[PDB]
Amino acid sequence: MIYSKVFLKLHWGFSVVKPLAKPGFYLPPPTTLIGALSYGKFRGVDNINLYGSPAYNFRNIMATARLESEGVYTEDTGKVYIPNGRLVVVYVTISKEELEKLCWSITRIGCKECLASVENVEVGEAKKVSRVKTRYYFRDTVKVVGRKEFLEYVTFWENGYIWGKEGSPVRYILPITTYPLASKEVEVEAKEAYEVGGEYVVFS
Amino acid sequence: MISGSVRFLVNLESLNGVESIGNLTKHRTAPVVLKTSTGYLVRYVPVISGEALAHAYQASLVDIAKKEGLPVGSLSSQYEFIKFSTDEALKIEGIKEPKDYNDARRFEVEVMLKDVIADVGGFMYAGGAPVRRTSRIKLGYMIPALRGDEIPAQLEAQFHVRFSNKPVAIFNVEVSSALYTFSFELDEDLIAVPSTFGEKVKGEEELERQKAKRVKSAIKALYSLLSGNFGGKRSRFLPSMKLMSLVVTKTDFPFMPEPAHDDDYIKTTIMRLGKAKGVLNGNLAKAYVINNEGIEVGEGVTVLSTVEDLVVKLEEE
Amino acid sequence: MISGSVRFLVNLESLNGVESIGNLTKHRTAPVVLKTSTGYLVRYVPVISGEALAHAYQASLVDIAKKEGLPVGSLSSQYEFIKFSTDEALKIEGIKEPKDYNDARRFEVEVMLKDVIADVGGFMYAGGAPVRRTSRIKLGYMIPALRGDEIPAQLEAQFHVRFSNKPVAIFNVEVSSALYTFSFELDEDLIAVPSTFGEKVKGEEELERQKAKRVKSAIKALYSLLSGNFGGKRSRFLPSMKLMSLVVTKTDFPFMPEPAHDDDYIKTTIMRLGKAKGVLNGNLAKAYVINNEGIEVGEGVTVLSTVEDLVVKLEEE
Amino acid sequence: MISGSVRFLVNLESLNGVESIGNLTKHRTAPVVLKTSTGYLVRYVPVISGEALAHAYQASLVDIAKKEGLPVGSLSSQYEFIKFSTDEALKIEGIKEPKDYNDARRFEVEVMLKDVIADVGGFMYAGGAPVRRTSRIKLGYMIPALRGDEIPAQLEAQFHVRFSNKPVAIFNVEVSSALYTFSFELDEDLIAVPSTFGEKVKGEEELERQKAKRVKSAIKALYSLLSGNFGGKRSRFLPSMKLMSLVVTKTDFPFMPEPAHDDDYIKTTIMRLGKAKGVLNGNLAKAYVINNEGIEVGEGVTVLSTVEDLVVKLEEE
Amino acid sequence: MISGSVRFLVNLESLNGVESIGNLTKHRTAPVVLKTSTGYLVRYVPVISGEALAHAYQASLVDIAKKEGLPVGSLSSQYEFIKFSTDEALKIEGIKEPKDYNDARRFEVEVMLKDVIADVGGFMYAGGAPVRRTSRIKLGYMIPALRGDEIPAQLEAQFHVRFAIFNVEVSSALYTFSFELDEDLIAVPSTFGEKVKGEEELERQKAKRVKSAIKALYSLLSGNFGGKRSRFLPSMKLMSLVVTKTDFPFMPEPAHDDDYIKTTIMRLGKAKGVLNGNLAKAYVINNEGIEVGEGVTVLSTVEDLVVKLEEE
Amino acid sequence: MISGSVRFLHRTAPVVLKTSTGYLVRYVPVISGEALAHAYQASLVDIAKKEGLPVGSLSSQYEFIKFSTDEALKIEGIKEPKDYNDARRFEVEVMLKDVIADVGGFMYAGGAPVRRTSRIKLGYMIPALYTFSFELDEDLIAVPSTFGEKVKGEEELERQKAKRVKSAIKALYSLLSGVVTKT
RNA sequence: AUUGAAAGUUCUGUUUCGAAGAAAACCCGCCU
DNA sequence: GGGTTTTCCTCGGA
Repeated sequence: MIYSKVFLKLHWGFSVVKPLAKPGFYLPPPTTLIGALSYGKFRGVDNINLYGSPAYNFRNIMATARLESEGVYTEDTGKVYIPNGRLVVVYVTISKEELEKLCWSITRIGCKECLASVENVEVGEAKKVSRVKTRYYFRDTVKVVGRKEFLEYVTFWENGYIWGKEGSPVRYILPITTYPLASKEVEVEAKEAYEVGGEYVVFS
Repeated sequence: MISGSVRFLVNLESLNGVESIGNLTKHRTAPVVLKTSTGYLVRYVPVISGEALAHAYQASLVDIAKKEGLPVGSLSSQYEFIKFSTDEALKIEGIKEPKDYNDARRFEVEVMLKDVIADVGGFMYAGGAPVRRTSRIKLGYMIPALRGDEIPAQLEAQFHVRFSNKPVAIFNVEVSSALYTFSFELDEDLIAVPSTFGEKVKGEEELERQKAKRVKSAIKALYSLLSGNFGGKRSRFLPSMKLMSLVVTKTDFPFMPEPAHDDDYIKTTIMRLGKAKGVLNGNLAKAYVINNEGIEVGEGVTVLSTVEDLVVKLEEE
Repeated sequence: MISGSVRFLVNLESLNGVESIGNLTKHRTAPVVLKTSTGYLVRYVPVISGEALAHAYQASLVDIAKKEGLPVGSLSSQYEFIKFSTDEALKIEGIKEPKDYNDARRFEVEVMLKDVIADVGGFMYAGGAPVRRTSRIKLGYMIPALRGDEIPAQLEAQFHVRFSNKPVAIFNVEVSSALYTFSFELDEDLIAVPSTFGEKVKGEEELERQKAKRVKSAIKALYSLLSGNFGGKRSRFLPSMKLMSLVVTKTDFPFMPEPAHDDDYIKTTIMRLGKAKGVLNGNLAKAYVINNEGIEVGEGVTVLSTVEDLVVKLEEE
Repeated sequence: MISGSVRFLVNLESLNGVESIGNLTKHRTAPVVLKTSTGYLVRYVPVISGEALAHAYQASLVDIAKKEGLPVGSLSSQYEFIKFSTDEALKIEGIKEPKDYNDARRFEVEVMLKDVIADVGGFMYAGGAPVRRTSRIKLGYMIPALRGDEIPAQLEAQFHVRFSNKPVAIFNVEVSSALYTFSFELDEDLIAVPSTFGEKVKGEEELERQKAKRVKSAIKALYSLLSGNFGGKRSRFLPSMKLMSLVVTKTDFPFMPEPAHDDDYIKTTIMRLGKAKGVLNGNLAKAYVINNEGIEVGEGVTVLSTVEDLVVKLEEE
Repeated sequence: MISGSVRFLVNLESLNGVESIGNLTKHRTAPVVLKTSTGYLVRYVPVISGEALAHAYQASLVDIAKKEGLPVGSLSSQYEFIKFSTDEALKIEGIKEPKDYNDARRFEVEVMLKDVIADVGGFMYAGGAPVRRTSRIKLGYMIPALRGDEIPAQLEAQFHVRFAIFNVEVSSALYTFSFELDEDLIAVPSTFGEKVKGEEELERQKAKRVKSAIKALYSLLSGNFGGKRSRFLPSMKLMSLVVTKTDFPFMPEPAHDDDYIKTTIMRLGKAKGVLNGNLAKAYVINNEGIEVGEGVTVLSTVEDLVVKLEEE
Repeated sequence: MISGSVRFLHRTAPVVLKTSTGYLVRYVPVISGEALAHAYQASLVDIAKKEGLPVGSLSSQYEFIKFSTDEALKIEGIKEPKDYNDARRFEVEVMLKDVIADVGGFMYAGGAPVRRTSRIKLGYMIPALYTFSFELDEDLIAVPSTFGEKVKGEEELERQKAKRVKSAIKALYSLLSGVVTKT
């Protein structure tokens, strides 16, 4: 499994709005992360017959991200403010050319006003291991060490790209401090996890 | 496409108000955390939303298109950007709702031939057969630049009185002064191109003829935004805006320059533009820089003076 | 539209007041963000609101309209600019309230047929059918020039007492000196023209006949602002005012002149005006300059000597 | 209206005082913003408030009114200008308080029928039905001329002691020298005319009969200000005063003469007066000039020699 | 009222002193703003305060009052013009303090019945019931004439030793000054109130008080006011003098310019016309041969002026 | 009051002189009046010694420090004053021994300062040929200038008043040698 | 092309009217 | 040897 790492800047922040009062999500779901990658190849088409969103075929690109600064949550329509901050994204899955060419062209993470940016990337080969230290968020059934104090429970969606259809409800644990927003590390003893560039990743 | 990042300086302004309490009208602010040796400090800084910028840009485009002889919707000429969203707007305008999915394209082009703003601005009609369209200009929030260890922004209240001869007349207004920066993108290559997949429908040749004029008008509409013709309360509170720095990249591949929140954002964006061009096999990459605060630039750029030359060079290429 | 920027030098003035504490009367102050060689700083400077400027302009317009023969409202003959905002004002003047949206236009026409102030300076009525009319003259706060590193302004307090024969009477007044700068905009192409969309209503012929007189009166009313009779506390604190620099542009397209913060804001404005006329396909663009401080202006620009000549030239053209 | 500007040369004067510290009596000082070839600077100069000028004018008006035969209030015969402000003053004079808004006119008429000072210099009553009357004479601070790069003013302190035969008595007094300039305005078209809106009230016939006498007294009272008997500390610090330049304009329309900061403020004022009469459709505009320092004046302007001639000419016309 | 302006020529004088530094005694100096053909300038010139003039005038008034027979206070017989300012002075003289505002008038009358100086030169008492009386004679600083472009004044220092070393500042100047004296309020209370017993004596003595006040001006017009007179006797002489007697307020022109007599006369006539006056007379003493005018009384000495002022 | 003016036929001082053209500032040689005062007092001592008028011990030699410093009082044996009331006594206690302190004045600074201004007044010499003026108060010789209760010793001063005024009149001959009015 | 697509909280308004830090006071008494 | 003494420190309409 090849992989690519990328560093990102954000001009003002991301403002993904919860579906179903307009609360907002603390950290963007992977659906936005894969749509930002699909933007590179599917520019110009806002609707293609599957009708639904054009990024209905990029559902096998499993990848994650995490923050590397301090941010705030605001409601004035839930939003997250982290101007001039950093965001690291790890793509782990098509050949290296696809990832390294779609990844250098990443724009507009989230809403149209939630402009994003790409700083630098790198490429390599990943390795699979099953006690590792990670930072990126993961699913709910993943097991954590004896201490549990800095975890938030969030609801996310899987097969919901088709408009007019409801996304699947899945719980996902983000190791996050609610106020102020930051990321905290957690050793994991699970069955399915991946190591990438020293920074270990946990999946299930 | 075209991308840009701009740094402004505004004093004594009230350009975005919020819900009023009592006799006081309040400004819009956002929380930011500043790092200190002792710890962290949470502060509130005045901001300007992007909806006002979008409204100003759309109004300027409406005026330019009307002056240049292009179709404009009946409800759009009245500075009411409701757009062809509900059934009543179509009933007023005189457009038939889409029949099914396969004919959806037929609808879209028709809407594109009655209202130019329904193309650059983009529309979203709801109903049993929804149709989608994305704005061809993307704008971000106008926020102060978090530079160094201090925030150069403020917010005070002002007390105003109405005079009368038979007293039986007091209000308060919030005023601010900050250092605003914001960035934008414009994808001119997708102008007049239908965005619904399917077979071609008769009526695209006129769009081919009108592509040049529509692109020219869309580029011209940037002058209003870059000259400071947005916001509210301008009748009595007229702000004193000024331009400090600006970087604009003309490319042929997706790209976004770095934000102007650091004291050096021109050199780094040049370096990453070169790297991105090398990676993505790019043949078109030009940089336009306006500098008034005397920050470092680098090499490989064209030095401009004002905003008009920027629009001229954007139109030419 | 007629736009302009202007500088003033004011010494020993108390023209705008705020709530007093104890026996001290306070002068209005506001924050400003200023750029120095060491970065960006936040300072506090005395300011003058634009409400007083608007009030003085409207009072002069009332006087000129009554002298010429244009209609003036009952509550406007007395200098109380409540206009047609509350039900009491309509009851006093004698105009029925709008019934619904379709009637709103008629109401506006009637309001324009009785008071020139509600036509030029705009008005607002809140109720079942709200009616809005934006002012055709736009002003802003009067701010000391943010030039260089040192702000040329100062504020202090002064001691006063009242004489008596049986002591049984002491107060303090804030006094400021500054180099104020401000800009204004006046669109004369919409005077005596309804801004509410609808159908033709009887009585617009009189408005069309009187449009020239209304435009002339609106242009003449600017002499009060350009001469300097706006501030209060004029009985015992008569300010010493003089003119330093003034630029006025008459155009057929939107345009905003450079603020008077920097010493070089006339030549930049002229170059921007020429380039904007080229860009926007304009047909008329004229500039007038009054200079007394001996700064650079440029070439091929009309130069005046006083303000009355400017008023005459604006009226004639 | 009668407007004017005037210059004075005062040497070795202490005419306005502030709170003293220790054994030092302080002369009033204020900041000024002055323009030099190197830019703009802030300086500190001695100043004289306009309250003393108003007090001297009102005292001279009391004297002239008593000599002629015009009514003078009880508390105004004694030189205590509290006027009809507090309840004690009304109780002493013997005038009932206003009941409501409708009665205010009556109150004003009665106050104008007993004291000339409350008619010319204006008055204020605060209470359930506040009554205001703006002064018909307007004055300002007496400021040294801000001409060139060097201010022609100076301030120091002087040492004084009291003799005694059995020592067991030392003080310091601030003394200043300056070239003062100031301007004044007096509208004689509203003397003995109520400023409160309402209905006709019995007793106005006497006001109409006495209007000529009141106007004559008000015009004559300006001799005290134009001669220079206003300041305090006159027993042992008799100032040395002389006249340098004076311009007076009598018009039927509002007009403000140029301040006396620059050497060329007479010719500019005359040209501005002519152009303003042309612009505003006036019917009367006359200028009088008294010159002793040999500066440029112009042509076709009446020239005088003393101040009494000016007073006589103002009375006759 | 009797107003006037006068010029003096003083040479080799040290009449007013300030705090000394080291072994140097300093002459008082002050700044002046003067107009030249090149604009306006600021200069420093020696000056003499008006406090010495007032002290000399009051001392001469004490002498004349004692000679004539008018009452003089205990602390005023000795030349210490503290007047009735502090509690010690009242205790020495023997006058009770005012109780409240209503009694103040009585107090003033009593103060006017014992000391002529507190009546003519005014007085001030600070306390529970402060009492004020402005002086009826007004004076000012003695300033060299600000004429032309060059100030006719000079100041230097001189060396002296004892047979022990010191330095003394000496100045020469052409001094000018003006004065005003309202004789219509002498021996008339200035405090508002009701009639108080004892005013009949004031009415009887009003003529004598006015005569003494007029005669007291001889000290100022002759030039016996300054200190350091034992070894630095100034050389003084008269150059020009104008005196106006009127029934209305009027201020004569200062002696800065050579033409200040004819201007004063014309202004006096026009002001009499404007203000509806009834009496206006002018007296001129001229020795420097400047323009005066026509139809103006000319004198020769100062005693004649004093006599004429007394008689009329 | 004896007064008058005298005419006769290097330190320099300024003068403000008057000419037909107007006013001028010039520099001329001058002589201070303290020298004339010293000469006059020396001649007064010389004349007084010719009669029974007392002459101070320190003033016997031509050194006119009078009684300014405590050293002169100690060498002449006169007690310092105790309070203000004693002042007059001190005054006569120094008028009964020297005629110079009486005529030309004197002082003593301290806890109880004592002052006596000069009865003779003089000034600088300015060329016209030099001209100058003087002033002599003939009415206040041997008259105690201090105010207070009478103290013993005034009778001797009343007796010697005629001789003292005669000496004061005579002593001007020194300055006269190198117009007079009397009341 | 992402619960993404479409959206100005905008319009109208003087902190205004009025009131002296004022009265009393020597750097002056001898020095080559 | 003296290097300052009192007297008042905002009244109202929204």
